[PDB]
Amino acid sequence: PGVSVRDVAAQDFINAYASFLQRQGKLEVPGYVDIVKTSSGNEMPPQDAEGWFYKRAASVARHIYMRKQVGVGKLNKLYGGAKSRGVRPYKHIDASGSINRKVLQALEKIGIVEISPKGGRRISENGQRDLDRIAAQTLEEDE
Amino acid sequence: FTPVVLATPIPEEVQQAQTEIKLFNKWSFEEVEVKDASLVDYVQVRQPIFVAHTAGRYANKRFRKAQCPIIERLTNSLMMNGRNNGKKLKAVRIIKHTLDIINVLTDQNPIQVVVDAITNTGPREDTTRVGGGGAARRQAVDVSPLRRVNQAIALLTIGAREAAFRNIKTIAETLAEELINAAKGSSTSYAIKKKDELERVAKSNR
Amino acid sequence: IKIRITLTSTKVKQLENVSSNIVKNAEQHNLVKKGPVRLPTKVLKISTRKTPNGEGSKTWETYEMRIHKRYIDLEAPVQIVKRITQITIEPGVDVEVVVA
Amino acid sequence: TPVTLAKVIKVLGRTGSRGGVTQVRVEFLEDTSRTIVRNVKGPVRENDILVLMESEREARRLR
Amino acid sequence: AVPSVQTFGKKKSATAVAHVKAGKGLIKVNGSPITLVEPEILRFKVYEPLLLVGLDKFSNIDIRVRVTGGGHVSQVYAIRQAIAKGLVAYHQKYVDEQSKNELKKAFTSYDRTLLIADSRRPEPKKFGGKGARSRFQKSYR
Amino acid sequence: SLVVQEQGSFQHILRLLNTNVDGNIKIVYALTTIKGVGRRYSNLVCKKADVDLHKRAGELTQEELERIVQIMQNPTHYKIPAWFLNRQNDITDGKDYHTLANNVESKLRDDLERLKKIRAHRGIRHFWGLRVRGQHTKTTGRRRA
Amino acid sequence: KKKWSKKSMKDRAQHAVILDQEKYDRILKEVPTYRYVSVSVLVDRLKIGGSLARIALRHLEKEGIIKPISKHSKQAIYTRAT
RNA sequence: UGACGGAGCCAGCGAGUCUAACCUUGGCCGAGAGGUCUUGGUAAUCUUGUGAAACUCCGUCGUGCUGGGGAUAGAGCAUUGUAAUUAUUGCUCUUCAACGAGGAAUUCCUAGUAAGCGCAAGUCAUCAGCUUGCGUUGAUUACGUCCCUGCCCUUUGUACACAC
RNA sequence: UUAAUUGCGAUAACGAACGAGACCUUAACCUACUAAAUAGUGGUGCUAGCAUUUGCUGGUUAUCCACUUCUUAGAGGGACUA
Repeated sequence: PGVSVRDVAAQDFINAYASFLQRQGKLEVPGYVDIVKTSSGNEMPPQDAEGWFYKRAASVARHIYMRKQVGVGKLNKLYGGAKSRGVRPYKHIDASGSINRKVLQALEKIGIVEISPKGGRRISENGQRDLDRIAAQTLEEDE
Repeated sequence: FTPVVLATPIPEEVQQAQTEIKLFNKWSFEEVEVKDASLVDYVQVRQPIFVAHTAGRYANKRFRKAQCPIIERLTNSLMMNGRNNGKKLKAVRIIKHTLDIINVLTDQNPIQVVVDAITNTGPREDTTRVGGGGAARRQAVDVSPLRRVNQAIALLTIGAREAAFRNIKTIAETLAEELINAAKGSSTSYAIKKKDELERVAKSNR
Repeated sequence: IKIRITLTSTKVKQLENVSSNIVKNAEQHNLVKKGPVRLPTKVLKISTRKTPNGEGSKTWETYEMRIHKRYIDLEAPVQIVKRITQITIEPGVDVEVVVA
Repeated sequence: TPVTLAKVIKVLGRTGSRGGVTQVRVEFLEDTSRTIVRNVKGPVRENDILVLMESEREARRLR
Repeated sequence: AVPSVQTFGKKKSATAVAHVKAGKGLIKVNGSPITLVEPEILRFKVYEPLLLVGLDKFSNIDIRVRVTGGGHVSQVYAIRQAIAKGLVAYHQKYVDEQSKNELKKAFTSYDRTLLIADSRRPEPKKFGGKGARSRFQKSYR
Repeated sequence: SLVVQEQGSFQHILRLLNTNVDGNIKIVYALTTIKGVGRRYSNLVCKKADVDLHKRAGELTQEELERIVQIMQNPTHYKIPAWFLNRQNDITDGKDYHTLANNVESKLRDDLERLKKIRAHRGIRHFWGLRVRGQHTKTTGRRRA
Repeated sequence: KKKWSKKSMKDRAQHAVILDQEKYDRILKEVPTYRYVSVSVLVDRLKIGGSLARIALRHLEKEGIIKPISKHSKQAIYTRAT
């Protein structure tokens, strides 16, 4: 029939890939998660305690795949939001870089993402090769 | 005619609707007529659109804002009360859910209920301010059909915003329950009570 | 040599004529070159109050300066390039040449 | 009381303290040639259909 | 040598450029299929052309769209105008003008913005007020 | 989707260190009723105690809270990096601590009194009740005395 | 000194949030004859907690008695199959 | 129609380098902040294909002075500043404080305006609730009137003349 | 009749000047002496999926080849109540 990445939905991909990462249990997270703010503007940590990092890794993996070169500061901007400075009007605030940095070196550690020229990250060959099993559930069910 | 398949995957439900005739997915945008000829050509029919988000040019002409689709006009007055100015992206979402909620009750055509609601709460006569000799009275005057639709949409949307405020009810379900009673006629819906109250006061202040 | 002469004047009419006669003078030497590249105009906006003191309605006048930058790519020997650029020099226009 | 339906045939002009109403000449839908002049609160125009909560009234002005 | 046509649609500040050729009946936006934006409100907006004249004009034509500028709803508007012009320009060059003038007549009747880029550009803001016409506040005592 | 049998063991009120802690509400937002532990601190103490976040204050066993209170009493024992606590490097001792339901007011009185006894600018301001963080007193704060 | 208040009364709502057998089997036998079932419908008719309404709704669709039509957030539209 | 947690990500004005460390790009482990190095364009290929706030599948509490609460205190962590104690500014932690469609009164507004939202520039030693520009999402009448306070013209009365 | 002491026009006035207008700035179709690979490129080179049948994205650096309709704004342009 023909196989391609983007020809599937985006909303079900991010969750399904994260469950793939969680089930495999190979992301190699040191464990200091569920402590830090995850964003200086976000005053509460993620609710999904057992997750929130398999999805974030899933989120960046799709993000780096669709882009060509990305950086730690760039992904902080992408995942950042608005900080409620109470009475002061809202302003855009970047996220903490450690969560984004250590989610990419984890992708490096397991083979999803390889370093790229001119600085930044890139979708790797191993990272793309495991998307076939990811899209298999989507294609089998609807057809 | 011979049907052929396509390598490119495009969903069948959209294709099936497009194949034979123009129509909504399951909603019957056709035969949504109103028995009252007074508001005819002042509620939108015979121009079925696929969604309540069309950026129709309504400021170029005196009345082109009145040839606007009646669902879009309903969507616009729901887009009010401060923090909801703009955000039409959700104002159509509520009407999508309200039409869903309207369908699950009152098994007849869901769209007809809205147009019957609008045609049922348009005040037929209200009273206007007259100065007199300082202060004498108020004078009752007839209401144009365009003014009717303006008030009929407003009262339905005012009632919903004031009903879902500070209560469990969502703006979608309560905007339905105002349209259910307005279309059927209950004298308890926010739009209907105000409609006859304005009519009643106009009768006294003829 | 892959020279790139640049032009950073403000008067468009002065820029357009001096660039037109830079191409025709370079073409009359039967040399290779590229046509002009029109970069976006760079308006410089100075928004200031009109009043000298702090009395009156808050009225503001916004002065603008238009900057027009144009570059043309040429490959011509320097012993003719020097005698090409310095001639037909125009007041107000800024015609300058770079090396590499 | 059974209300009546009516169609405008002529518009006279704006009246009222702030011009918020308009005089219109109106023809009855049944038993035509029965003219009537009514005041309309909203924007009205030619060949528009008017509802009257009562019929046998004629307000020539409004001040 | 491949029959192609490049066209544009515009919005308030969005712009979509369509590359329309004689292909395999595929429609794509920004490297992704047009059918999977799925916000369930504007799916029909980009579907409006093929929904009202069918796929008889979409059998062997591949369309790829690159939209940029504006916001989500604006980009979608540009996307519709890009694909609308591409089908118009495609039947202008290759297919009979009869096919083009009839699809323009249906597209115009359904929605003028399917052919005309909306001439409602924003109004610049002026001093003494928060917006173009709104003022700050008039205080008297 | 998960459903449970509700017994009489449900506690409409909880007794944590002489303070009434509400039941029938989330444990994380129930602990905010304690002076000194709020949305984040309750989030951490519940993570350390490994209590299911989805559960209420109703079906919580006594042991589940006894570790929660132990974390609240001695946070530095569980290897806390000393930036969550509300009292780091106390002036009286220099050691990392964390205030309690009744200790937060006691130390707030103690830290306010030392400014008062040394007659600092801050201390005379707290003794005066005026703003101490540089806020202008010309406009704000008229109906407060 | 005046504080410019109204201070209206309250109804003293009693939305129970931990459900026992009496409520569990009441909703189970009463989810029929309900043309429109939602989160707010459950709490305004069976007086259950707000989170119970959405959790129970997930339970009624997991086994399956009430057939959802619109799965949108902030507004859940479930009907009963007949 | 709302807060929070994810996640999807989309504009436009514009600025940035000599007796230069300003424009935080990536390889500073560092982790809000900024010291390491600067590989960096006569500033579309560097910040920024502005890659941002708003908005928008899915889930967390459900109408309470509640997850609408740093408004007000205390404790600590950082950089610009021969120097901040009357928070310079940013960051992490505790409690609810008034506030529950705000009285008389009052302001602005006729289109992609209003309104929601946020960003660049001026100020600037980092970081401004203001201004100037803007751009994102985008509402009810527009056949209006002079009674609603003031303009324009004419006629008329005046015992007014810087003149009701 | 005026978002106009704007004009048509009785006319002891005629002929004028200033103001209004006109003028200057933006959006956007000229596809031919307005574009560098400073922007989709039409064919370089291959890598990560399925069909051996016809896709979905990354790119060394002066061979280029019938190259310009989108933020770029000159010359008969265009909208004057056609």
